[PDB]
Amino acid sequence: IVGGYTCEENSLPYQVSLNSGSHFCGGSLISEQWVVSAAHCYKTRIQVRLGEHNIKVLEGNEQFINAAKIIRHPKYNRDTLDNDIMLIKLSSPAVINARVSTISLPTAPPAAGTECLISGWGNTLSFGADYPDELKCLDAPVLTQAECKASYPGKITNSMFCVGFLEGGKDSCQRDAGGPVVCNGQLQGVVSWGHGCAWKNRPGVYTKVYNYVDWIKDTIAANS
Amino acid sequence: IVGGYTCEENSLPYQVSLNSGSHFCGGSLISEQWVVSAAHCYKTRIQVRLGEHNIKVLEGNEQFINAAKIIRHPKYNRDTLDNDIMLIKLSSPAVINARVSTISLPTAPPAAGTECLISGWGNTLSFGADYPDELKCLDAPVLTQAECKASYPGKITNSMFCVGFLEGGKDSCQRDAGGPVVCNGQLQGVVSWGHGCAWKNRPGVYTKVYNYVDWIKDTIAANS
Amino acid sequence: RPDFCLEPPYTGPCKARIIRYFYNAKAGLCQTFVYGGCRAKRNNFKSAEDCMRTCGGA
Amino acid sequence: RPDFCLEPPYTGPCKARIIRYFYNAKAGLCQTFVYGGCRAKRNNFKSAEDCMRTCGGA
Repeated sequence: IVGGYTCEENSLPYQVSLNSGSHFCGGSLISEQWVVSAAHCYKTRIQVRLGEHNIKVLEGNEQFINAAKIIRHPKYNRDTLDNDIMLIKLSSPAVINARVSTISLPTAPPAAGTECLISGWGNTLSFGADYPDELKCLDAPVLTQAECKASYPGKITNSMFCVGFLEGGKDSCQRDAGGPVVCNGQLQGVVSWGHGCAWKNRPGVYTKVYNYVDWIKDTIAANS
Repeated sequence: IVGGYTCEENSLPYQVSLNSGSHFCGGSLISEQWVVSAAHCYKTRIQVRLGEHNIKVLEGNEQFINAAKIIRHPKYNRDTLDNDIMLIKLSSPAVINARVSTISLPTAPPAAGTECLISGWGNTLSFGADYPDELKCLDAPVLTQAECKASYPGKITNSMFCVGFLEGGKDSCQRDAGGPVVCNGQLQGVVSWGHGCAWKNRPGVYTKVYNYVDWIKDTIAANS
Repeated sequence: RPDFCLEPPYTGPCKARIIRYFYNAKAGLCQTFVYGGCRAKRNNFKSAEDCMRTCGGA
Repeated sequence: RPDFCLEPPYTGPCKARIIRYFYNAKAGLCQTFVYGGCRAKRNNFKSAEDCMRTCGGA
């Protein structure tokens, strides 16, 4: 996260991390046994971690749970990034408490102008590298589909929306992918891609969770 | 050209080929001294052949003229194919006659549904390979911007449009690149790219020549 | 020995007809293919010599 | 020896953090970089010996 702030410790309990020898992506806990992330965050073996604030310094309450099933969307396109969404089933159900908790699924698409909260352990530099230990947060508005398509001509698909600032300075970044975009108590988005991080007229692009609401149901049904 | 027909030997005097070791691209003669092609057809040395119908069997009409300037659009993107257009100035002006003659640049964009003529010595098989010696033609309508987008989500920029058939079976192919799409006597398109050749719901993508009328004038004037 | 040497030749989406060389592991040598003029993968060479230097043996 | 070995490393648009290897022509050897998870350029390898075996002295 570039141009953001350190999250409060006991405030994003749905925020998770994806791990293969190192933290590589984020995710969101949507039920005791399922995580939503980005398809481009696929690996054959994944360890989910829950209840983290500092990813280095454990305060006692973190959970480490191997992923059992890892399921990319079938119409995921690795080139265009259409349908960048993935579901992970935890090998054990998460223990739900103060510090691990699910985020509600959305009841309607993203609405332009709305303020969202994007979060993760992504790079905090637009240039060079500072991967932070503490979870970062950014408050940012949904942009209009027009602003989104002008910043990225031809590249915006039905499955994508832009959140952020066309002035730049503030954006999501590498290691943020797969992580949450929450507007008004619902997961509206999944960190996907962008041109650079915090560049002018190049806002982050995010997957619309709302599109996959029936696929998420049907996927959990089929596998549980 | 897949699913087309041999051109009349008399009828496309503006059709040129670009050659290095062999025939690799087409082009369109747009003034006595200048040819329009695709920027992905750029090579450091090119000889343009003019007045060809059968590229192996000389009828006596042919001219062989070297490119003395080879000028890609300064905003050509090698990965997205945005602004895929190029200008060549011949070393000597072409001798104009019934087999070597110019085509009009566009005075307007072409309306969806307009019938166009696409031509080239490109592959005539969708699978494997038949590279023809005789110049081939295809009658094909301009498709809507919505059809074009639906066919290629994430890939169609402002310099691109589709001409062809969503059912497949008729399209331009390898070795056709740089060649003309002519709609009522005006060069509206340059053969650019596609997903396969003549696949279902994957029509050819062409550069919108009308978008470069100014650049072509400027460049031709900057290069007297 | 690199895995990209085992990938199929990639013509790509562009419409040029450009002769390029690729390593065919079932042949044990480099063969010609048509490249479209954009988006080259790594099993794609300007000579057979270039090709063997990198992929030969694979 | 390939001329794509001369390109700077390319993180790309995606927002993963994935360690990959690129040939640094000026240093004369392979180094690590952060790959985002999509649209890899050619100077992108899954390990050092991998990278050095195709671009080693490029």
